[PDB]
Amino acid sequence: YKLYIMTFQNAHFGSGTLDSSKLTFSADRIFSALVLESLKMGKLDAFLAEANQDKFTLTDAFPFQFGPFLPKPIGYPKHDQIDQSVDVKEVRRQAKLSKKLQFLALENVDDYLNGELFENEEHAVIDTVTKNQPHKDGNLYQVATTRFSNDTSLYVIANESDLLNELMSSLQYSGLGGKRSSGFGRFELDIQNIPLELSDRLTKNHSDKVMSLTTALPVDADLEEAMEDGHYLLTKSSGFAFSHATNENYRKQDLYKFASGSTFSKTFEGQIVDVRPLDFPHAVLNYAKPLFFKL
Amino acid sequence: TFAKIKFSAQIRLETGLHIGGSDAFAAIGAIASPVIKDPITNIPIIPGSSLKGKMRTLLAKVYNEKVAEKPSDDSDILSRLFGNSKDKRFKMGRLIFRDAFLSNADELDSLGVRSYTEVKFENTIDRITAEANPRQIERAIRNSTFDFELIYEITDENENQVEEDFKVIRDGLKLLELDYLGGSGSRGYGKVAFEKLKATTVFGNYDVKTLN
Amino acid sequence: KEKIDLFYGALLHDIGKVIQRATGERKKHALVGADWFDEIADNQVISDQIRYHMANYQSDKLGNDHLAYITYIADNIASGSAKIWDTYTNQADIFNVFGAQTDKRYFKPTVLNLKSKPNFASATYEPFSKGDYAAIATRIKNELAEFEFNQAQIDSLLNLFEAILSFVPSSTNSKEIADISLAEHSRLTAAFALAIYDYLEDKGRHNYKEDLFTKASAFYEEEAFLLASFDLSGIQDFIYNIATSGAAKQLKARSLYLDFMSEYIADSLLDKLGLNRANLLYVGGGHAYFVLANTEKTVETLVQFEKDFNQFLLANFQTRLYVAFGWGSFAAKDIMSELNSPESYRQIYQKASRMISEKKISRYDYRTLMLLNRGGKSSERECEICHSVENLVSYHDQKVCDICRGLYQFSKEIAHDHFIITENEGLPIGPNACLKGVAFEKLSQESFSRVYVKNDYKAGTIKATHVFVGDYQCDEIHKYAALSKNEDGLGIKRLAVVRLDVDDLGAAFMAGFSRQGNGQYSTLSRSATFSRSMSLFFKVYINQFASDKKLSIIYAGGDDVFAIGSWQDIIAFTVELRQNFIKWTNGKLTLSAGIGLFADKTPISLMAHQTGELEEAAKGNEKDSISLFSSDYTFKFDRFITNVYDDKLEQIRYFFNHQDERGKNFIYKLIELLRNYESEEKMNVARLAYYLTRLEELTDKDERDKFKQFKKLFFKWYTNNESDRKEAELALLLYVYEIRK
Ligand SMILES: Nc1ncnc2c1ncn2[C@@H]1O[C@H](COP(=O)(O)OP(=O)(O)OP(=O)(O)O)[C@@H](O)[C@H]1O
Repeated sequence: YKLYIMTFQNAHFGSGTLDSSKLTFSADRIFSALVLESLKMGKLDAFLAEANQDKFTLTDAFPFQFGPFLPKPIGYPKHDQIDQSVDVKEVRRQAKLSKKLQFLALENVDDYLNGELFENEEHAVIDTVTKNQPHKDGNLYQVATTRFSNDTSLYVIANESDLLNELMSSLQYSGLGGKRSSGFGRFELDIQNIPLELSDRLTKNHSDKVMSLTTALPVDADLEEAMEDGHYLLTKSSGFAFSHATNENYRKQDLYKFASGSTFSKTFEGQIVDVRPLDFPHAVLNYAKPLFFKL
Repeated sequence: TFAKIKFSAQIRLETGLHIGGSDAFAAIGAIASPVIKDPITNIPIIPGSSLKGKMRTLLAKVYNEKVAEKPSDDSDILSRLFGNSKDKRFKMGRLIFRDAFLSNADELDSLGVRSYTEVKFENTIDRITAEANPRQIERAIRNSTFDFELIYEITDENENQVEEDFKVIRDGLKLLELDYLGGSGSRGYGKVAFEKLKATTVFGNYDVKTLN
Repeated sequence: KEKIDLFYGALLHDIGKVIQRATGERKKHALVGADWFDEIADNQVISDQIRYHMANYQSDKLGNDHLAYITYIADNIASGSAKIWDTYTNQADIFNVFGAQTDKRYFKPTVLNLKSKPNFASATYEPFSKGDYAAIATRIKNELAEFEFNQAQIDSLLNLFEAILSFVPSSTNSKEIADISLAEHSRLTAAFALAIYDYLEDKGRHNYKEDLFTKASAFYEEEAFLLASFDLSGIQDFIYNIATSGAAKQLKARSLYLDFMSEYIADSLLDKLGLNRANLLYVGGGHAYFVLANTEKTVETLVQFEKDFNQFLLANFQTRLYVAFGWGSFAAKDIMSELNSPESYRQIYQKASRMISEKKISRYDYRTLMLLNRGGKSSERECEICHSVENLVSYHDQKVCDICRGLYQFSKEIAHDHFIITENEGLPIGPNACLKGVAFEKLSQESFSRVYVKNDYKAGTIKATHVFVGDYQCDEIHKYAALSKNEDGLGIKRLAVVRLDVDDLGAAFMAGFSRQGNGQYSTLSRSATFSRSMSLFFKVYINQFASDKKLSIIYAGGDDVFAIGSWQDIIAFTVELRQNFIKWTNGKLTLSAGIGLFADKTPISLMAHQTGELEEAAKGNEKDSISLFSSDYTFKFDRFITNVYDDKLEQIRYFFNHQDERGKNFIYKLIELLRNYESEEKMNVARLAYYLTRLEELTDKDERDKFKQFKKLFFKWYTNNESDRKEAELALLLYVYEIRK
């Protein structure tokens, strides 16, 4: 499998509320875009039977600035791995920056566990604008933008085949998150040849102090042993559904999954949960497959 | 069946206009009407939301079938080009804009200019006294190009009014050239001109029909 | 019976020291308060504990197991005389033994009142402390008479003991033991007196050591104490979250919903275990510490309480509200006797802090997590307030749910001074308890009661444990931009948002008292009075300085606050409040903030979120910095008043004011000329010398001293240093907004 490289600028990626926005984005945001364009193109009965093929998976948002970036491990270092806090004045001034850290570089994935505390590089500044609506007198909303600079890209790793190359190629001329009606979500698809020789520790078999990402959800069956002696971080993601027959826009059920970079100790399974409020002619399904890293 | 029709053109400003934004933002003083720009570089960029609310307003008065009382409800023959929250036959439209940036900086610096925007002095008469409220505004420069992107796509299922939709987009872009664009254009500040109006297909499914 | 009277013995064990200062009696501090309390009251059990304590022995009127022997072990934990003749010092300074050694400071035993002026410590007061003070014992007289000592009247004594005795020293001995106040010495030792009685009772042991515990060296080495602490998360995210612009009225009521939640933790947990309010050590904002005992029955109490306190917080809320406990056993020898290294004192807090960072990232578990991922709701109309669909009702125009339902009614209820804790009527804050106000008419009162500003001239039949929270408000929230205009016409429809947050508080807190190898500087009472003295200024003293100004404090605490209102005085009041904290600490603890201006009628979800990034961006230099509008004016915080506000702001209010109106547009070319600075430096200097000389001949030449003082200062403030040009640029920008509209 290969990987896709794309960048964003002057876009919008909300989180929780329409007026609020963040830098990265969840993993289920990409999967919800390929299904919408499959019915419009003419292959709805072909993309549904491809995502549930086990070997086909997706990733979350990862920055790309002169090298790939990886999230920090949750829980590391522990109380014994970290150095002894002899002087509390010199430890509290550097331990707070590790909690607010976003992502780590590709050359610091092996030295962070031995003792390395530094400030993360600033990706982009948060910019916001304002609009209104004349001929109404009674509407004033606030929206934000994600204007990236200093060469900031958000690559994605998927399973390259003879059908995926024709699906995500037309996505750059559309939108992905934020105000799509204005033109927030366009990117530039860039393909290469030989992937990175360093980030090749992705497997789904053994479980020897691994770490699952992509903000996946564990299976409903095995959970007592997988969650035991582990860590996670609950998030928040909800919203209305996409349909054309219903005239009420029902609110979908929330799916408080985990976060990226959560360490565990047992191989998960990764199933497909069905979320249906009342009734819909289509089918709302969740993806987010876990990906383990050897660390 | 499914393709992306891109109308690559160059918006040449024949007259300096003005676009308002947030108070005390993208500048240093909340006076002389601060023009919104780019948060990274000092390039007066134009937002894509101004072209969505202006092109649809001027379109609902030449090709409509219902009294335009509120957006997403005025008629139906033109609501499929932007969006509609009440109708359920279609979710959004078939036109996507983009924040055009000033790409005329490759040759503007050779002439030797100071700033990209200037301050204009205006006032008004209260019809009973002399000069009333000596205000001031901020305008941009003319003879500047912009990279405008007009993406058009078909929904395959409703592939029957393709030729009917081409005469509407061409008429909407031509009518915009004969009217102001932005803000405070009643005195003669807007009036743009879509220079080099050409179309291309970057996909491989639908051939090029017309050019202008 | 045997336990209710024990709580009063640890509070009045040194009450005779105050009477000894006024009335000339040379005998013993343990004998003055014994005979004085027996005259007003009439009890025999408490008369034996106050009588003998130190240098008295007295093996009479006792059997084998009497509640009078555990009062000596708990008294030595808070610490580190016979006839009196002189006084060394009168309440030593706490900040003086913290950090470096500067000028000597001396407090004054005044009256803790909101309307009274604070007693700043300085070298003006007499350090000899003459034995008099006819006002320290006059107040305590009628309030002590007629008072039943039972279970229902056990918490009302603590609300008065610290009302005027907060500036009274306890056991003035040399310099190491002198800064411990009497209000904090008797309050901290009350919790240790109950932990000893509960440790021997659960393990099956009586007071076999008659007449002075001879096993004092063996008892201090055995771990028989427990340090519990919680960390309430979801304060800056649940409160600062809104989707509509018309919901700005319930902003004050929303911040008070989580303020009383932390106070309920220190009430139901202390009463279910079998204790009182002796464990209250700085409660407010989800950060508090509780001392217990290393037993076996008290351990199962906190485990069962945390499983039921988060049960009812799952159906009404989602997952942003969670309380993570943190226990940590320790020994009594870590704060006394040997062990002079700071590692022995910091080891107690590390045993209860490593699990906090682990439990927060491991909240819910099996089965319980499946409650949120059930799937049964089929609603389509949300509330657009708290992003939750539960019990929808129409009151204004949209559909109000259940969480934000009581916030609108509570907004017009904060003005009530007294509160009544009900069961199923009001804002739900606990399992089966609510909270609501009352117009001074108690018609129910089932649980307890919590009030405020209860200090002086308020000690009748109220019966309510007062807290520390603001209450001074103005009128609404979405209208300060319109009332920011006087009569001549100045200012526009804007507002400023500042978030004051003191620094040097989370770090150097446990080992910040080391300065001499003799004293250990590890007494728990030394750290208790350090956080209590600063907690009085960031909450109570804020309402006192709020006079003659229109403001509205939001979320009062000793960490981070939230101010909003007209920007015509917040800018001048933010730097003025810091000047009062430097004199209080003798210039030892820095302070930071973040003044942020936005537009009118803006959503709080992004307005209050962008004003907090200025404090994080100002940490690039060191620890003392602040930002103004954007992220470019990052000075040194204190440098803003010593240069910009000093001469660059005072010597300009009457120089260019005479050239206003007719020449107001002449200042616009000055703030714009300093914009293009990274281009060419040689051209930026020659161009400035042209537009500046034109302001001397065009103006009135009758007064030579009108522009001469402004021309010389403007040339030196611009051509002197690269970083100095930012001071003159910000000073000229603030003068434009002063006179406008
Ligand atoms: N009066 C107090 N008593 C006990 N603990 C307190 C008190 N005030 C604050 N704290 C603790 O301090 C913590 C907050 O630390 P804070 O964020 O202020 O550190 P900081 O000033 O940012 O550190 P640095 O200056 O190194 O950046 C809280 O978790 C709280 O538990």
